[PDB]
Amino acid sequence: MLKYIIPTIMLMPLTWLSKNNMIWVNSTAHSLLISFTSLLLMNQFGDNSLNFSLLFFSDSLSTPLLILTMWLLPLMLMASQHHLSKENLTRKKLFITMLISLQLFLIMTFTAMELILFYILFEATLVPTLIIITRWGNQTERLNAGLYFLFYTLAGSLPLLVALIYIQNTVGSLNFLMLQYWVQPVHNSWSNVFMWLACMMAFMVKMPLYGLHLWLPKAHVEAPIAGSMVLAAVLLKLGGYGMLRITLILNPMTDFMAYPFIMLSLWGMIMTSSICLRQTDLKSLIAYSSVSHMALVIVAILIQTPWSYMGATALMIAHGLTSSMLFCLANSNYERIHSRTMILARGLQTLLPLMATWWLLASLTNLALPPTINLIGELFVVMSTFSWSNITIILMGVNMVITALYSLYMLIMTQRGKYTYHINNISPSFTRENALMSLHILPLLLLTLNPKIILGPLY
Amino acid sequence: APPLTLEGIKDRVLYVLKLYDKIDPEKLSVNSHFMKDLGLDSLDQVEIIMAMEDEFGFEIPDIDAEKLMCPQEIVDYIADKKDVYE
Amino acid sequence: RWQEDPEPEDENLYEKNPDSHGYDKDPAVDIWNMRVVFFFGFSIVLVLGSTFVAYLPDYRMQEWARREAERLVKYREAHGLPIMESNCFDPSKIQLPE
Amino acid sequence: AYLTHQQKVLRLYKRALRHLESWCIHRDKYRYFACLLRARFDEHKNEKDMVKATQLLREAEEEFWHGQHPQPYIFPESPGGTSYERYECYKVPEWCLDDWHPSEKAMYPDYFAKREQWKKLRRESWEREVKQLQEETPVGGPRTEALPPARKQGDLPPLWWHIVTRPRERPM
Amino acid sequence: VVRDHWVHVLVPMGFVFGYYLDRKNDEKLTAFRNKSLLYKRELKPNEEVTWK
Amino acid sequence: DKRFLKLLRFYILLTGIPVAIGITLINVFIGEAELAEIPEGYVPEHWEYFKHPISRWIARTFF
Amino acid sequence: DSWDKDVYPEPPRRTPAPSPQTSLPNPITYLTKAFDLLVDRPVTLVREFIERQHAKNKYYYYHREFRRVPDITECQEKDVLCMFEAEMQWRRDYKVDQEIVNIIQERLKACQQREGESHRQNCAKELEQFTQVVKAYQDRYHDLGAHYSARKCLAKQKQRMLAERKAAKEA
Ligand SMILES: CCCCCCCCCCCCO[C@@H]1O[C@H](CO)[C@@H](O[C@H]2O[C@H](CO)[C@@H](O)[C@H](O)[C@H]2O)[C@H](O)[C@H]1O
Ligand SMILES: CCCCCCCCCCCCO[C@@H]1O[C@H](CO)[C@@H](O[C@H]2O[C@H](CO)[C@@H](O)[C@H](O)[C@H]2O)[C@H](O)[C@H]1O
Ligand SMILES: CCCCCCCCCCCCO[C@@H]1O[C@H](CO)[C@@H](O[C@H]2O[C@H](CO)[C@@H](O)[C@H](O)[C@H]2O)[C@H](O)[C@H]1O
Repeated sequence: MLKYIIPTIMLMPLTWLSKNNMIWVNSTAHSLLISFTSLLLMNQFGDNSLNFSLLFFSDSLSTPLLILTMWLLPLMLMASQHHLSKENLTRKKLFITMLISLQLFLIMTFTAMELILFYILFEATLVPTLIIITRWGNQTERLNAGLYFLFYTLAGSLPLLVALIYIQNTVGSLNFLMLQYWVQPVHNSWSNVFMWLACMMAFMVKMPLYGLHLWLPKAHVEAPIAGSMVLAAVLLKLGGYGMLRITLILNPMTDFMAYPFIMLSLWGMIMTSSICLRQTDLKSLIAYSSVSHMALVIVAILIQTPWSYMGATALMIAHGLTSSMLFCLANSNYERIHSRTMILARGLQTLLPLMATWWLLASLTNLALPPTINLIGELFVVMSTFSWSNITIILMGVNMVITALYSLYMLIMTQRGKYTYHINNISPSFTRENALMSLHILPLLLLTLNPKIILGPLY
Repeated sequence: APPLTLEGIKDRVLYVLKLYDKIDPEKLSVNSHFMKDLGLDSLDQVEIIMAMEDEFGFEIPDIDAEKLMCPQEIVDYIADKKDVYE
Repeated sequence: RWQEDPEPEDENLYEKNPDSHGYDKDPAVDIWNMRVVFFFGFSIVLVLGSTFVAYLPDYRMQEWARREAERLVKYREAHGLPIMESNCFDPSKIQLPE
Repeated sequence: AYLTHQQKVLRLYKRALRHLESWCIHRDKYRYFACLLRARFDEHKNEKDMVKATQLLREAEEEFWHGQHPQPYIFPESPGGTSYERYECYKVPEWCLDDWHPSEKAMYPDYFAKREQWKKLRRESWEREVKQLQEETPVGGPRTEALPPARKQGDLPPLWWHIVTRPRERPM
Repeated sequence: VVRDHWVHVLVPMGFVFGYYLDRKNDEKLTAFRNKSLLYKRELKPNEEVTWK
Repeated sequence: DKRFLKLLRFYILLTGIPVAIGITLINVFIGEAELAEIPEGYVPEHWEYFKHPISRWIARTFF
Repeated sequence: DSWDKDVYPEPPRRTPAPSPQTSLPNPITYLTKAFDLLVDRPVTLVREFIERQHAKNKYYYYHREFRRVPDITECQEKDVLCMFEAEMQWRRDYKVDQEIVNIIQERLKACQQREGESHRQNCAKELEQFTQVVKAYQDRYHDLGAHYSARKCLAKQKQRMLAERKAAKEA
């Protein structure tokens, strides 16, 4: 992985040694070049994962997440450089450094072969993320949002640290390849019930699981746009990726420990979808949309079927691009009217016709219009949960209906109707804003032509 | 639809009033007040507005309608709503 | 209260630069920023990356598995053997308990 | 209700005729029944007792509710009509033209030359319009939404821009 | 080398350097080169190692 | 809006057309490999197990 | 031809010879002649040109041969080096068996379309073959879960072998 780790680090010298007026051009261009080379990770085999060294390996699960992560860095740079224009030069370079360091921790997190190396990097992403939210957020509440984000995560992570170290003691290793062959079954006992909880609660909080999700709408509403992009696109998927790996050693206890969390997700997804119908804040609506989508991922990981794992892998990638696009779309409105109130600026399709096309495409992927990968992921999950229990189609069906209602409600309220009279600073969409939107939707729609590369190890 | 003109609107407003049996077509003029000059009441004025709505195919709200008290006022109201400027 | 700077007005990048791409206030930097995003983003990553992905060699050996299965079905049907046996492992190599 | 008694009766008369028209459809039949309906209003036209007159209004409204057409006729461009707000998607505020690219403005040199005079006329008049509203408004703010006319020559009626320059009812 | 374009070699060199280091790691993991049951064979007349 | 879509098309086609032409010339004049039996005593290189020349090039050059 | 007729069998074709009972000209006959003249001939020549260039650059690719290694039954407990090879072999066979079921499914679906309204009786062999192979595939691989392995497959077989033994004991 050094062909990706090292050039990612070299982005830091590049940013700091760039001319004062070229920090965005240089960092954006060279982070796109790194994104290009990440496609070499798709040298995947039918039987064996791609194991580079004792430290790093890349299978079909981590490969698409790595490519999503490295694609997101250039997009985040494009999305931030407007609202950071008045920033002090050094504080602009420190902002970019926080994003580069986040990418560094992320690509190492997704390829760590040892679970305790995964834990440290998994935890290391907190610091740059927290600093972005609290230093470069705009509102007073960004400070409270930082604390909720920090302490929700740590409340779960610290038990996970104890469980992993206990697992290394008893099994002798935490290398994920070794665990595949040395895994022993988990037999019922209160001791194992809490080993199971410690291994899964840290990841449940990151997804987040319904009930434990309150940190997420706070963080999104306060984060800067680049922070919201990485939060929704990648950092949520650290929970999913971690769960997909650790469940290997939790069998067969996962048979009955899953029930309380499937119930929370199946019911929680209807509850958070319905919350979206009455949200007044556009960013908060998108945040609650992520909770509903990630509920499906939690259910799919817990029912442990080949179809559900394929569906979860596609959902994580599809959600990553769609939710990131939606936050970017809402941000472009915010940079004009400087409010997140959804009902404030209406009828924008009249004033920004092409940006209204992006709003349409983003909404269609969010409601999972076939054959988007949003629909492929969501459909595969629904097929597998139906076999788990037929009655789940009722809850899946209702969520699909409510998901369409709030997706098109967001489209209709902001883009259609009459424009707000007194709002007269809706300038024409910039090239930067249109290119940012297209760099989200075009790769998302292109992946429909070749969806096998985002279906994960069980394809 | 053929465009309207100020002269065209006036002609049809007067035309309708000349077919109302309670007005004297010779004594009618664009500036005739429906009560002070033509000696109609308000029940009659509601009917006149009702007939103007039927003539031009659009509704005048009662708040606006009760103020149109001579044919010229109706001609002005219609022209403003239809963006007639000549 | 205190001695504080008032909230500055909103700068419309189009006022000074009607051809602004929204990247930079400097028109020359603004053009270069647009060029690298479009060339490296669309012309390279999206166009070449899409072409690279389309021609990936037998991603996860799905084609070989189909060719191999054809070989096995041809052989087994000719020799009268079952297309597929219920037992994955040879039962002679297994020692059941009891 | 801020409507006087006279306004309520006149409003009820109009509304009753329109719902009567929906029932009758045919113009000759409507004319026959509109005259009988008018005769009923003329019957109590001179009722000088407000208490009885108000009582007559209550029963009249009660009768209208029972007899109203469930699907009355609506003028197409009237609220609730089949063409209400049909053209709002084409009405674009005039301030959108300040953002046009110069190459777009060069296509209409004469239109944008005139537009500048209006914008010039708007800046020059604004201060006097705010002043006129300051001098005519009693302490404690206005009590009605009525606005004054201009009192001098060269003055424009205060708050005129968004009435004068509003989009055409059939813009595109 | 220019005064405007020397910072543009950092990331490309980092990739080349990382690529080089990645291949050196494979030199430490040759304990089973040509020894696995699945792929063990005889060397060709000129070959010295099945992979490097 | 028009300017962005013209720029978007130009930069897609800037490489798209040469790639589409380059692919056509590859398919026509180089063509695909033919399936064959592994000759006795012959050990094919890892990239000789793929048909399309571009797939063969990708496996040889990067993988 | 292009594929193997044994793996993908097609019953021999039987086409009734035209028996026109009408004086009218048949529209399909002339459109067919136009299609051959206007479409088939130019398309055929363009292909023959391309087939000439390929013949001047003939090169080959091969189907990989995988030697057989000891399966998971022969591996010592927690011996990763032997487990790894048996595990990888089992994974390769799992993919191949998936494509075997796809081939048998493809035969079944081709028969259903080919036979038309008679498919119910004329695709009994294909249905029977499909039913048997799906039973074998289900026994090998069904209910193993997302984290399937050669070990879980073996444990499932042993459990099945035990049940068959006990019923046989009841006989
Ligand atoms: C979000 C929170 C989710 C909470 C989910 C709760 C799951 C509850 C699981 C209860 C079953 C625990 O597992 C159970 O534990 C006891 C440990 O004493 C084991 O039993 C053991 O202790 C009991 C004492 O109670 C003895 O009678 C028994 O002889 C001994 O073997 C059982 O063999 C095991 O079946
Ligand atoms: C394989 C790796 C490839 C890496 C590719 C990286 C692409 C980066 C593209 C940026 C190119 C910009 O190159 C640019 O050239 C001119 C002339 O030297 C420099 O100097 C220029 O500065 C300003 C721009 O603000 C100009 O108005 C002025 O005419 C000129 O002096 C710029 O400072 C430099 O930024
Ligand atoms: C325009 C889109 C570009 C996408 C990026 C792909 C760039 C590479 C495209 C061409 C790759 C080279 O294409 C190459 O053609 C030759 C044909 O001789 C093949 O080579 C084959 O034939 C040659 C004879 O010429 C012999 O050495 C031998 O039989 C065999 O190696 C290669 O297997 C193939 O890789």
